[PDB]
Amino acid sequence: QVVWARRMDPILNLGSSEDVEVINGGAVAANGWIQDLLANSKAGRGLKAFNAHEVVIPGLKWVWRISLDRPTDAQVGLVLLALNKMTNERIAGGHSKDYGRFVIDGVSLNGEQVWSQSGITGGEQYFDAVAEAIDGLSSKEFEQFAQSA
Amino acid sequence: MFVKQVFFDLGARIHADEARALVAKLLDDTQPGLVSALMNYMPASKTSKTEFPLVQFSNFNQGFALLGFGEVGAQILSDATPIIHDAMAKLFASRGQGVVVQVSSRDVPLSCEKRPYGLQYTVAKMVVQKKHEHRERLANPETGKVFLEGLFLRSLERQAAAVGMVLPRDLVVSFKGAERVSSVKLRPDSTLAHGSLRHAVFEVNARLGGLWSVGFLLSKGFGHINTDLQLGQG
RNA sequence: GUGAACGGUGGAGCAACACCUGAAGGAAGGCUUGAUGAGCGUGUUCCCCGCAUACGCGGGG
Repeated sequence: QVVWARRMDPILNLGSSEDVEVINGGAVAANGWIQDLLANSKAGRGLKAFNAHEVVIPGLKWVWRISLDRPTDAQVGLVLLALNKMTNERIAGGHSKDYGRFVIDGVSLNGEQVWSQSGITGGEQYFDAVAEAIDGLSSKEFEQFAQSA
Repeated sequence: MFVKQVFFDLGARIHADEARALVAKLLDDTQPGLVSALMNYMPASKTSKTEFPLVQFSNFNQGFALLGFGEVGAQILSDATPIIHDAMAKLFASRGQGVVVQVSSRDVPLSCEKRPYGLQYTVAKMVVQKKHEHRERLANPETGKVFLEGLFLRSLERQAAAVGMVLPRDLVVSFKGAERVSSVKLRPDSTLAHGSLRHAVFEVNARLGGLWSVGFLLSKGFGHINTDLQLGQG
């Protein structure tokens, strides 16, 4: 669906002078801004533009493939720990519009289903391996990975 | 071509002729070319032009509106809108707590096409009386119907020739009915008045696609309405 | 009647073998489709502009 979003000019919708008493100067600064907007409109970018953005419709089922090139089980456990609390994050999206929200309907580990409503059930050796690898995870490997010769 | 329509929101409604007199009184001390532009005066004297005036006042629910016809009227309104808005801002910031003046602007194109079926148009607060001969025409409906026919057709032709676009000359108009008859006074507390028609309905085979002004006292804010709202009314 | 006259540069031969364009990398941060144009006051002869050339027509407020 093409979803249309428009930005309103704020001081085009004041109405009363009680809303402008927080603006320094008062009505005079808003009137000068209105004069500048008029000089822009007769002829520097303005505000309250109208735009559209195509989005994928919600409620449909997707598919994701995460392949591994001969992994250690700590790495598989790292990917499954990402998949366990994946629901807190967003896929791409417009952050303001709360786009990219999703639930995981399933996780197939080499063809077998390991996902339930309470996260990932199964693949226990990957979780013990990543629990062993998270312990003792120091900065020293990151330092001499990022160090440039 | 195209016309321009600029609305000034003040928070309180002031009439079109009263706003005309107000911007005549307020901008008079300074900038004489600009008021000579907006009240369509002669370049040398204070007398207004006898031709079609390009910029005319209109009706706004929260203030007053200005209409600039053609490129010249649009340019005049474009150079005059910030000065008018600043004058209103200083005038209503001098007294009271002070209000904020809102603006709006529209560029409505003009178009006309001839169709082989009648079309309905209602005009509110149109002035048709100027002389004693028109009053003698108004007493008898048979000689007054043709007068309204010629007045509507000549107003349409004058506006089409003033804006700079060609109008087909085979248009057959008709005048069906009237709701009220009232009077219009150019200056308050004056004995002289002009007869005016309230909620006239007219029927013309052609269609119109913008603001069209008919009748006399067009500048004062009389006898104009948008045909774009009235075609497909709602 | 050219110190002329006459006289084959010929036969055969593989540019071919092997070689990862590849590693890493967020299209995003913000943004009311909501209005705007729809209805609301004046009660009788006062200036000025053209066609005429005044018998009158159009027309500015």
